[PDB]
Amino acid sequence: NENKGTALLTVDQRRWEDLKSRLKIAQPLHLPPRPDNDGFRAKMYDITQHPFFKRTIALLVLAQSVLLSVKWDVEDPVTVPLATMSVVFTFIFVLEVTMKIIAMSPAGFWQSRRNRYDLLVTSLGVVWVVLHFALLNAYTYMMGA
Amino acid sequence: FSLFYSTEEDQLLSYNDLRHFQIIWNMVDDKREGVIPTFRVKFLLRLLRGRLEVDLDKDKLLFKHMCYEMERLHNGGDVTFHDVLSMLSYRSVDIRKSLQLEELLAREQLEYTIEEEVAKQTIRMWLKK
Repeated sequence: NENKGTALLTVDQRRWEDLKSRLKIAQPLHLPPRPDNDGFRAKMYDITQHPFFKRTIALLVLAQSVLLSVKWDVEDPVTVPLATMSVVFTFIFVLEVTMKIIAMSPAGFWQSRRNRYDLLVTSLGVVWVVLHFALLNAYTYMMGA
Repeated sequence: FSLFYSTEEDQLLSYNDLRHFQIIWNMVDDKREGVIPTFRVKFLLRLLRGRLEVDLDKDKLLFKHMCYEMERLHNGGDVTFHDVLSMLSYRSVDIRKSLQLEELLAREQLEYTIEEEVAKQTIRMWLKK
């Protein structure tokens, strides 16, 4: 702490410096305005921005993560329900991502890094789904996990 | 952890205030240019709500000082979304108990000069008529 020049400072000075550094990297939000008279997309925009919708998405992701309670094996007689549930969850996530894209922006959605990561995850999910529909091997189960 | 972790404090700018400021900026700014003239800045200041609420009769002089500070910071040039943010951070804390010695002296001198300029301009406006 002394070597970085903060030991001689007070606690309040350190807090102020940390706040300054934090605000240096703060950036504006990436929400485009909601269009008027376009009820089909305005309603979707309202849906995607509802806090209950965000909590629902978080709960669904938590449930899908819980779906990996037991080890996935081809010899497992109960891996089929887990695979089906994961497929349903992936379908839900992909449809939600598409709804968010159409509501917010075809390119503005890409502005948020979180949205880019979600799009990548959903792409991996659909790839795994089609591979399961085609390959149906332990490697596919590992990819889904 | 000290640098990044934030909690709702008393005499400091908080994460909730940051988010609300971003919301106000977005409802102000149109195409995310990040540069706005004086009128946009003063309307944003009028639209600030929450903990950073500025009652008219309570801090009219403070609001005028902030607007003139934004004007003078770039000789009337457009802010960079951080000049407003830096001004809000400075005005929302205790300068004497927070800033370092040289920085505190410079900030106090700058604020005093801005206040004197604002008072002089106000007197000139009220006396010319």
